Order: sequence, then C-alpha cells, then structure tokens
Amino acid sequence: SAVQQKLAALEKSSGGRLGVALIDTADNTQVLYRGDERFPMCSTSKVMAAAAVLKQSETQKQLLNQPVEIKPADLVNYNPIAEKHVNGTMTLAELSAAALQYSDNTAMNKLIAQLGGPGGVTAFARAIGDETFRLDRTEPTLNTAIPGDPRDTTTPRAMAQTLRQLTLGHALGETQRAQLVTWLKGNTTGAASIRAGLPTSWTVGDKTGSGDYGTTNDIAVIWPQGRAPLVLVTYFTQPQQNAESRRDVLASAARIIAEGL
Ligand SMILES: *C(=O)N1C[C@H](NOS(=O)(=O)O)CC[C@H]1C(N)=O
Repeated sequence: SAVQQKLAALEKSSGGRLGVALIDTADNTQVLYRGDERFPMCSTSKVMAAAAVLKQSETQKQLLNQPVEIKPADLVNYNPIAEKHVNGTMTLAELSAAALQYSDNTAMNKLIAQLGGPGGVTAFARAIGDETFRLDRTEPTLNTAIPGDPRDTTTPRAMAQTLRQLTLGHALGETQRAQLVTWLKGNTTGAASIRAGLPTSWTVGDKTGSGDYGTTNDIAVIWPQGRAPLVLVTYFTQPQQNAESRRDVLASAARIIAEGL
C-alpha cells in the first residue's frame, strides 16, 4: 500500500529499523510495518508495569495509597521525581504517575518490585492476553536494546493490541482504566514523538521510551477530532550502540499514518 511504501521509505532514510502498528477502533482496521518484529520497549514497558499495579489495586483497595521507602541506594540513572523523595516515601500511585508521566526509573523499579520482579510484569501481560511482551530486567539495564536480544522486547502488533485493551478495552476495571488514561494523557515527554506527526486538535495519551542503539519509542492512544480513537505504536532502533535519538522519525511515521486515516 501507499502507507506501507512510505513507512518503508522513512525507515530506509532513517538508517535504522522501524516498527509501526496502528489500530483504528472506528472499524478495527490495522496498519502494520514490521508489526511482528521484536523491538526493545525501554521506557514504554512502564505502561505495562503501571497497569499491572493498577490491576493489583482492584483487589487491594488501599494499594495505590500505600507508602514506599525511597532510599539513596534506590536511585538509578534517571530519577527526576524519586530523587526528591529520597530518605522519604512515595505512594504507589505517585510512583505510577512518576513512571508514566516523567519516566522516572526509580519509580519504575518500585513498580517492578511491587509486582515481584520483571516476571510479575510479564505475568500480568500474559494475564491480559499479551503473549509476546516480556520484561526481563529492572531499570536501567532493561534499556540495553541489543540487536537480536529478546529480553525486554515486544512487537508493534502485540503492544498495539495490549495498549488498546488496557486503555480502551476491559483489561482493567473502569476506574483503573480511566486512571491509566489520565496518567498517559498527562505525559510530559511526548510532544516530539507521535504527537508531533498528528493534527494539533487531536488528544494524545502516550508513553515515550529510549535506550541504547539510538532506540526511540512511543506508544499512544489517540482521540482524533470527531472520530473514534486510534492506537499507534512506533518503535525505532538503530545499528550503532551510541546512536543519537530520532524522535522526528516517530513523528514522521505518525504523520504518514494520519494521512492514511
Ligand atoms: C525510558 O526509555 N527511559 C527512561 C527515561 N525516559 O526516556 S523517554 O524520555 O524517551 O521517555 C530516560 C531515558 C530512558 C532510559 N534510558 O532509562
């Protein structure tokens, strides 16, 4: 298709590997480019972890309000919120918000620990019907993004379907789904990625990620003006380990997708 040829041309000009999955829930149509290839999720895996903790809160009514100790040794490579609360506490709701909206890696590690380790996030993924997602490590090593390494990867198709079930479907209870969507809509890191390729009037909730090998990711629920929502996953990774981020490529893929709508 024209969309397929253009995403292939974008990828070719990018010097890396691009994966895109669109679901149009007005009619459930799909656009896929490398939709079944694995990509390192990096920080976009945080969505799953927050959703898994949200799922826990459905049978632990007071869980999201429960204090967690932030200790000096807990800080990792990017802790814009957690570093403010060292030698203090954050609630799991606060940690979820920090992980999703500011991409705080200490907060992500607290979410992971609340689920019993990376395998608890993977187990939640399996429990909501996602067979492809795997989380294997904590922050920051889940971002190594090594080519051919299946750890901490998913496919665009699997992630699009999962994000749809989490934000628009019924993988979560109604309050938890609304809370997840509220968190995603208040993301602070997304304006250069999918959001930039979409018309300004469209509402986006998203989670960005980045890692080694110039890995540049975004996963978004999109509410276009006057139409049913879209789910759009754009993963991008590059051949050299120290490569620079390329959020403009995610914006370009989103712009190509918007024109095909
Ligand atoms: C997630 O990809 N990470 C956590 C934080 N956010 O990246 S984002 O700005 O693309 O969301 C810092 C970078 C990255 C990491 N390497 O930990």
